[PDB]
Amino acid sequence: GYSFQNFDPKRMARASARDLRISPKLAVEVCRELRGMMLNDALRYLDDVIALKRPVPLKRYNDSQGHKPGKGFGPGRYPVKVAKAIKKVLLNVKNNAVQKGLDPDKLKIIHIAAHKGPVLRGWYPRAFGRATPFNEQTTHIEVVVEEIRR
Amino acid sequence: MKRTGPTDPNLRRLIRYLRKKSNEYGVKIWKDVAWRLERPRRQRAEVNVSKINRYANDGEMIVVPGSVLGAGKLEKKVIVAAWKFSETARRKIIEAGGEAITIEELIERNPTGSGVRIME
Amino acid sequence: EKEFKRLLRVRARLKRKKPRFLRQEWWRYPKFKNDPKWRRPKGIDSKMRLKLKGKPRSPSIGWSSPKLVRGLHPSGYEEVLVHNVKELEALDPKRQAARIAHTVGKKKRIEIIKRAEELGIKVLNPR
Amino acid sequence: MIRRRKKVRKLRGSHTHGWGCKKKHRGGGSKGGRGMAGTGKRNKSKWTWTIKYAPDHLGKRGFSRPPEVQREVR
RNA sequence: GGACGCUAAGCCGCCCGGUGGAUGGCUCGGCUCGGGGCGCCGACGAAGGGCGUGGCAAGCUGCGAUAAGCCCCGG
RNA sequence: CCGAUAGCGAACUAGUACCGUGAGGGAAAGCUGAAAAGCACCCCGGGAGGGGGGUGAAAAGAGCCUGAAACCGGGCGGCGAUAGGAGGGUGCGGCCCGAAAGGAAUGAGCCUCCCCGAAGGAAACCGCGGCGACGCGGGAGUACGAGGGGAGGGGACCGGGGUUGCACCGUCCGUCUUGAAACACGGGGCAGGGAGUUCGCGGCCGUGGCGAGGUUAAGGGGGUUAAGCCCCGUAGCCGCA
RNA sequence: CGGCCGCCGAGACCCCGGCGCACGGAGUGAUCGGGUAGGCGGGCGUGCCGGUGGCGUAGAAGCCGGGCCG
RNA sequence: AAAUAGGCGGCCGUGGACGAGGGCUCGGGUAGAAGACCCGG
Repeated sequence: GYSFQNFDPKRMARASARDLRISPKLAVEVCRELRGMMLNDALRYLDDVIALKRPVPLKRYNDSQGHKPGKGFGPGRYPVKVAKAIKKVLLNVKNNAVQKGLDPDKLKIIHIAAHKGPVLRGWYPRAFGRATPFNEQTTHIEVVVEEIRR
Repeated sequence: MKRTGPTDPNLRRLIRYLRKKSNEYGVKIWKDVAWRLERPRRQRAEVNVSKINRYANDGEMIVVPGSVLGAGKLEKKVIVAAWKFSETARRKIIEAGGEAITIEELIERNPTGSGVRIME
Repeated sequence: EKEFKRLLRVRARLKRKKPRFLRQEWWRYPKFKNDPKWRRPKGIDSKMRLKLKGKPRSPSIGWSSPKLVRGLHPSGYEEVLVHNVKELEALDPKRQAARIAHTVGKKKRIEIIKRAEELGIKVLNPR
Repeated sequence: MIRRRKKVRKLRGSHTHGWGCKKKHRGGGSKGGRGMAGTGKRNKSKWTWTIKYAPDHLGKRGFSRPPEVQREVR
């Protein structure tokens, strides 16, 4: 399914990503920040993060990171990978949106939310002839946009 | 088990019967006979026919709350109603006693008891 | 209702409520059971066994409800699972209520309900 | 019909189950020793019997004749 | 003055999607018992093992360069 | 009799993978659907991945029947940046919803009147006392009182659930201990596994049969597909000194 | 410190009903109600067997959430 | 942030209108672990 209902060929455009090897924490900060904006705005937001000129605040985790210029909370990071990955989704959402007959350049993001998938696991050595887990988490992330309304 | 309760229904039908007589004619003997039956099997009367001949007042009504156990000597004329008889025993009260009859037809003999003596 | 006094007393009991029926801590530990399913005191640290203040009422003999309320739903009617047309006979709107099961086919069920209304039997839900 | 477990139930949190302490139930020392556990013994390992008389002894004598020369009349 | 005029981060319950593999049904398998059979074989070169062998073969299974087989009889 | 964190170590290429100089040690891995129809063709995506559309059921679309909890994300309802905690219990307020299984519409929470009425038991004011505090007499066992009964009014929630404020109380759990909230011991959390069984003998008990007797074992005959039950067998044991 | 007086304040004590236990037959108890070690007694649940009697695509078990009773 | 949460003076408001203060920006530090602080533009 999808996490939020869709009336896809007449009021919504959707895309979802499966098994992206990307931090969950970084996914949380982006989903939270992008929600409620327009698609265009979302594009803009990603492009500055990738340049490394726009930190995205962590307001959902807060541990072991310095403070950053001016307003809002100090802890924050540049999720470059995640920013590049979501951009591809956005391009797909837009392309789908052109087919359906939807305007592709005004849709607002109602809902974006991130999901903790399977965990790709293995071993790396540590001392005393002991082996420790060396894991990367794999995340699924969905995006649903809905047409302007008043 | 390791706790009381008869599972012979015939015994139970008989114990219930004793109680009806006890309330209605309000006499003591039937109530005494029901308790004796309630006691264990090894605490149920074991009456010998030479023990009949040794003790009992002649001509009167003997009630036994267990089994009567024969191959003895008897020549004392007393009429016995009892819970069980041996086969050997049962012949001997007909022929040297009054006679053998079950404990349930004693209701018919004395509906409230006269002259009857419980014999353990 | 059933009676006036009965309608008060069942209400007085619901509102008051009977014990938790799970000894000590269960919000904090899903290790120990679900709020059903009372376990006998097996502690030596057990504040509930002593009957401490601030920790609730201990299950006792006393809590037992009147015979009329007990063993039945509180409107005095005695439940019968009925799965078939034959089972339905010998119920009465005088003291029985009938329960239709989930399983029952529609074909038999048409017959069960129609006979049940004729009998005067009250049912879970319409039909 | 009834089992041993049935009679124990799952109990009171006795964690022994009718033998009191769970530290006197862990082995054979607990019994006082396995088997009879001495009698004519100089140590009073088992001192007192199981009856009040304390201990009752064995090793007294009196002959039995050969089985063939005996007769016990009937 | 008291007012919801904006209280973020977060706490608690529930809900929806994922994760996870418990749960029920399912079982070409075990396990135990009763009956009968098998009741020896080999330097006349055994059993066991190895390596090959198939159109494509990684393992298993079957065979021996006559290589997942050849012949005869009966069914 | 057991059933895939069970029964053989092994139901599925298993004594395999694998480890060790060797002797020797030793796992895990069962399930599509009626039929594969196991996804043509098209848009997008560098993309073989994924997404959109077409796929009887696809929430049967590839260790795919079912699909728990712990847990992660978003949201809803409540609380929240000057106030205190074994995380709550009980009473009483707020806010929040409640289609069903409950009770009630043949009357729910609720309100009102009349009466009965346990334990208990005033006031106003008066009189007389008391250094006074205050007592005593009358008011008066009255007014009053839990609880119950009947009647009436109203007409849809109430119970119950989520969360929270206030008043009050509240130092886990299990074990060890004379004493545990403990600076005694043990626990990250959830799920699954997880501990009173069999035989012989002795002493008890309850029930049941028979009775001065009681009981047959082994065996073969017999019956049956086999077998049990049914009958024979009293060898032998025990009691009757 | 020595007198004195009025109140507050427990599951106590009192009181109404309900409930168990004990006793009464085939109502009664001023002289009944704490509870570890330990003894005694009753019920529930679980798998499979046998007998008996039912249910299922016109929708089973299981799962989830809610109601209700003891 | 002394909850007796202070005083004075000035500045301001009045998806889906408009937008005072303020930051991020740039050039440097009297400043400086990140951030902040300060000054010029």
